[PDB]
Amino acid sequence: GSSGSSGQKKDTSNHFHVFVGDLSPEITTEDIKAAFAPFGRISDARVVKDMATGKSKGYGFVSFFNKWDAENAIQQMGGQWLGGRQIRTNWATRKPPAPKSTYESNTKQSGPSSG
Repeated sequence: GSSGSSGQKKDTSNHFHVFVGDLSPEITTEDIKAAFAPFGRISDARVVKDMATGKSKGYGFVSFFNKWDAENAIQQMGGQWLGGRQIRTNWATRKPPAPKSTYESNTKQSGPSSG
């Protein structure tokens, strides 16, 4: 914090982030914004990349000023074709599943027999 305050500063406090996947390797941070562009003014938009090489991971993030703007997209944008391939839109922030596993296999057989 330098001497003095720049002004109206905010860090996506009351913003809604959106999840985007199935994005072609040729898609750039811009491309994404262009998709949700007409779906509401986008603030935070970027394309996840590998911190090891720096290559397009595949999924990206898109935050909107309002909740509707995003939601609307998550539905419409979801299942659409961006750039040159489909895309998976959903809520970036979700709750983890509960610990529970089960499995069953009804064999109902003694053994194979032929001639």
